[PDB]
Amino acid sequence: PREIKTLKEFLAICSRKDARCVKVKHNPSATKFKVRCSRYLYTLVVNDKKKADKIERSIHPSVKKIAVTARSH
Amino acid sequence: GRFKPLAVKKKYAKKMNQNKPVPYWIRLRTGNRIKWNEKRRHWRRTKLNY
Amino acid sequence: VAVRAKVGSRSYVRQKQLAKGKKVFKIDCSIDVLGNFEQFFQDNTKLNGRKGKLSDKVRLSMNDNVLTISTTMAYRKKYFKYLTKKFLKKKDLRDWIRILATGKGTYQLKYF
Amino acid sequence: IKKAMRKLYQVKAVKVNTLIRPDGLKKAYIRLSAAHDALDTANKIGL
Amino acid sequence: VSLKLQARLASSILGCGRARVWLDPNEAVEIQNANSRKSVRKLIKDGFIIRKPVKVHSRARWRKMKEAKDMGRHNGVGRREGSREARMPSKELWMRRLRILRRLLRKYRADKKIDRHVYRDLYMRAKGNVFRNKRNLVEHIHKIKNEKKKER
Amino acid sequence: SCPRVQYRRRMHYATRGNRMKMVRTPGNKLVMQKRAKRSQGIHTPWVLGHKRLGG
RNA sequence: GUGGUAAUGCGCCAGGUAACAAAUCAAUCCUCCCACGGUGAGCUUUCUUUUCACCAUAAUCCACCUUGGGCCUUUUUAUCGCGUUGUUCGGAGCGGGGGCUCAAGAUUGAAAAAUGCAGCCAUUGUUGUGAGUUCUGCGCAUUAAAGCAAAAACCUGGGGU
RNA sequence: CCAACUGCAGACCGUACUCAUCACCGCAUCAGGUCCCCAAGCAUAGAAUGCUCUGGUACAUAGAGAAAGGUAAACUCAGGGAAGUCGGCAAAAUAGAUGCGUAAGUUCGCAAGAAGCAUUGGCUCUGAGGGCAACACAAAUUGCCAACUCAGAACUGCUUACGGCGGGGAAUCCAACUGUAUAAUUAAAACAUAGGUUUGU
RNA sequence: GCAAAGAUCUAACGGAGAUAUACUCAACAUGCAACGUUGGAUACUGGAGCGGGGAAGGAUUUCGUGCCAACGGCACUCGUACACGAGUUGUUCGGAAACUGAGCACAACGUUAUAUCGUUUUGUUAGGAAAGUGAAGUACUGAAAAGGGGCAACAGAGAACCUGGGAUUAUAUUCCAAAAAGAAAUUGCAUGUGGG
RNA sequence: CGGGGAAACCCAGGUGGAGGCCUGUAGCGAUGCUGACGUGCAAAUCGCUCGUAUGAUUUGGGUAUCGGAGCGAAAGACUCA
Ligand SMILES: [K+]
Ligand SMILES: [Mg+2]
Ligand SMILES: [Mg+2]
Ligand SMILES: [Mg+2]
Ligand SMILES: [Mg+2]
Ligand SMILES: [Mg+2]
Ligand SMILES: [Mg+2]
Ligand SMILES: [Mg+2]
Ligand SMILES: [Mg+2]
Ligand SMILES: [Mg+2]
Ligand SMILES: [Mg+2]
Ligand SMILES: [Mg+2]
Ligand SMILES: [Mg+2]
Ligand SMILES: [Mg+2]
Ligand SMILES: [Mg+2]
Ligand SMILES: [Mg+2]
Ligand SMILES: [Mg+2]
Ligand SMILES: [Mg+2]
Ligand SMILES: [Mg+2]
Ligand SMILES: [Mg+2]
Ligand SMILES: [Mg+2]
Ligand SMILES: [Mg+2]
Ligand SMILES: [Mg+2]
Ligand SMILES: [Mg+2]
Ligand SMILES: [Mg+2]
Ligand SMILES: [Mg+2]
Ligand SMILES: [Mg+2]
Ligand SMILES: [Mg+2]
Ligand SMILES: [Mg+2]
Ligand SMILES: [Mg+2]
Ligand SMILES: [Mg+2]
Ligand SMILES: [Mg+2]
Ligand SMILES: [Mg+2]
Ligand SMILES: [Mg+2]
Ligand code: NA
Ligand code: NA
Ligand code: NA
Repeated sequence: PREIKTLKEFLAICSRKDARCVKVKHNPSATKFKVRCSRYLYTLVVNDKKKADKIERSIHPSVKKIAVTARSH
Repeated sequence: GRFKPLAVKKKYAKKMNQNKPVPYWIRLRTGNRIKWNEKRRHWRRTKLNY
Repeated sequence: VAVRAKVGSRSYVRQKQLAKGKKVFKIDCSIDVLGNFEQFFQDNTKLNGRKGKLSDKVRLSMNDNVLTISTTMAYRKKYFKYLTKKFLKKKDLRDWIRILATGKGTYQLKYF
Repeated sequence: IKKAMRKLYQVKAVKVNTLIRPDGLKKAYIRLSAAHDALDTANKIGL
Repeated sequence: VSLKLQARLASSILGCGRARVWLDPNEAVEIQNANSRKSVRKLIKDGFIIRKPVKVHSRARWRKMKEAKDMGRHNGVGRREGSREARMPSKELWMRRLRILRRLLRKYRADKKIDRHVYRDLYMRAKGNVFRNKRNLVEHIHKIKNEKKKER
Repeated sequence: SCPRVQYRRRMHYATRGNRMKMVRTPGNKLVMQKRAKRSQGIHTPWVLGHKRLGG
């Protein structure tokens, strides 16, 4: 697992040919974008919802977006 | 325990396959003398020692 | 530990108090016997190691089948569940009624 | 075993696990690549 | 009928000993019908099988005795079985005392109450067992300082 | 009462190459995990003193 | 290939790791006890702000405070100073001021709540102190007419290519 | 040519169960034998010994039940106290901790726990033993807090009352000492030993 | 004779294993004794354990459904017994591939009427010519490097993986499927991106 | 480290933790009851009592030496009842 510090780097990673999916995780005070990629899972943390909305909207349509939930037990 | 060579394992497997009773229709054959197996082996009576 | 204790000092045990605060607990008895309950607490809620004689430190009120305790001393929330079970033990209701925590500072009565 | 699966039935195996039984025979658990249905392959085989 | 299989599976599922698994003696017909871990899990959910709590082992008597002992009871001549060194090792006592004295001397030298010569004089005496405790050493230091003041 | 553990890697002897540590997992279980051996590190020649090298 | 007065930092031949003992004192993980708090259950004729259970965090990565060793540079020490529980160290460089490194911890994050546990589509969710534990560190002084295996595999340098 | 990223691939054998008062050896599901790891609470010096939560068990043919005589990892016994017997065999007996005190002999290390005398419960108190936080010399003081041991006093009680735990003294013979040793009748004064001497080279 | 390892009691359910009768007779004096499961009670093991995992040895004794002739020195509705049907999943765990030790003894040479004998690690076989290669220049071809080939450790050396699971009747650091519940590490060979 | 001494050295208080040292578990053995049993639980076992318990110590696996031969802290002990 690796951290991404910048939106530019997160976009560059999300646009790689091996980014299988991005899981979006909502936390009480932060949002986490996790990109599956090939060897590593990359995480970008945002502490602002106003920015999180724009990030969730700026997605390419080649990669799939998944809302992380507690699945059926 | 866990360890044994494959050849030893195969010998034990053959003995396991042999340890069986006579099928019933064999006793109905013309001129038959077999009644019981007479070579049955029980693990707690006679040892193979492979 | 720093000071050796004395047997004679067991006649006065004093609770800690809230520095700049006031805690509130509530029991929801919404589900005839609304009396014998507030006064039960009044004369059986121990304070400073002495039953009854509730001064200004602890206060009670029974509103709309809900009983509230407001204090400025340190009490465990378990203490009032312990008193509730002591109460329900006398009237012989323990086989039907039970008490469960429903939120921070809040107990509630329920059926088995 | 993977190559034989491809030859005998038009299926692709992603995983083969094997064991040798206490009676001496070898048994294989074969997982298909989820683009094929093991139930439909079983129906075609006849089991 | 026998419910051995259900009891074994319930032990495995609930993660306890058999003595803590409770099978309802009025639902034997229902419990007879469960043959898999899934069915036994359904029985547990419905409440025909429950887990009992462990038995009580209370520490209350020990806590009360500990309060009395901290106050100073039950440790007289008639209650001692081990030797004095086995109850309180003299090497541990010496190590504690010497560490205390050395730490005190370091503090005084750093704070500049004493100089290097007085520090070096007292360090070897502390190693030499001249001072029996911290108050003893402090009083010796005060005597040194008073005499020095008078002469100087 | 207390938990007790078992060996998990098919060697049940306590030699210098089979040291274990006890760890509690997120599932609230106590298990054994193998401790790796350590090297003494890079040294000057034995005949010259055999001291550990800076850097 | 390239920085810093320096300790040292960054992109065929010769050494090293593998590789080895005791005691003492500290010991981490983990276990046990206690204090405070939250949740469930037990006892209640009486007494008991009570008794019992539970309160979890795997490998692998990022960034970068404490303890213990080795060393550099500046001020140059002496009968004298520095230090251990302990049998000792110093013009072949003590102490102080600033640094460089290694070992072991810590603290940030990522993983990771999306998991686990317990009451019942919702609640809970823990932080401190003692004691015991051989990892580890105290670097390689246990008796000794006793002095404590080897090699593969790997690492760095000197040379020339 | 050098990382790193990415794509594809990652062969063979072992894997159930047991490890023992029923799974192995002893003719048997035999009170014998058989290597390693994890190891809780209280008493206490404690891996001694007694009792207990977790996990485990109620399986070893039973029932009724005052003979004599037995076996026991079972007890007592007035008065005397080895008179018993080849022989104090067996049993009794001593007993923890702390203070005081301790002979001949001696290779100076010991002998020595020599011998012997005294105290010990419960309750309520008192003192001692620490940590870190705030050229000028009583910060020689203010606050907060832990963990247990030792010593002294008053009052009060005994039916001497769990377990566990040396009997002692004066002499003779032999062997210096620790050790080894007739598996299944001999553990010794026998063998070994350090030390001494001789022989061959 | 079946006496060491302290010990069982009670109700309900199950079962052919009962509450089983000729006159007469309400019931006792005419069907006894003994068993499996669940609940409750009472005790024991007492962490150097009638706890939980392994090596040697054993080899299906493991799991489920039946059955009760023989066997489990008493008994059985029960069984490690008997019958039928099932169960052991690995790039990373142990071994091997691939180390060396106390040692062994193929080749070579010697000996013996006779090899079925001896030597073979004190750096090392044998009167002894035991090397078959890279590189340069498409396999080919031919310079250097004394001391032949191999075995012997499942506790020494070596060794890239961790937790969660509602995932079994029985296996699991081995099984789980694209949200792979998932997160990694590592070897070989090829792409391309940057740098030589 | 204190005291004494002209000197040589002497007296005393601590620290430290040596030993084929002592008491005592596990382990390794086997003194006495001439106890139990003696068609046994057993072709050598059981109970209590007892020796040793940091060493010339105990123990797993591997390896090496045998039949007029081997091995022996030596009993003609032991070499699969
Ligand atoms: K008889
Ligand atoms: Mg001492
Ligand atoms: Mg050590
Ligand atoms: Mg298994
Ligand atoms: Mg075992
Ligand atoms: Mg037996
Ligand atoms: Mg047998
Ligand atoms: Mg014991
Ligand atoms: Mg007399
Ligand atoms: Mg006489
Ligand atoms: Mg006479
Ligand atoms: Mg006697
Ligand atoms: Mg005495
Ligand atoms: Mg002798
Ligand atoms: Mg002797
Ligand atoms: Mg004999
Ligand atoms: Mg004898
Ligand atoms: Mg002699
Ligand atoms: Mg009998
Ligand atoms: Mg009996
Ligand atoms: Mg008991
Ligand atoms: Mg075998
Ligand atoms: Mg019978
Ligand atoms: Mg069979
Ligand atoms: Mg396999
Ligand atoms: Mg060799
Ligand atoms: Mg050779
Ligand atoms: Mg080999
Ligand atoms: Mg190994
Ligand atoms: Mg492996
Ligand atoms: Mg199993
Ligand atoms: Mg000794
Ligand atoms: Mg002893
Ligand atoms: Mg003779
Ligand atoms: Na004990
Ligand atoms: Na008498
Ligand atoms: Na006898």
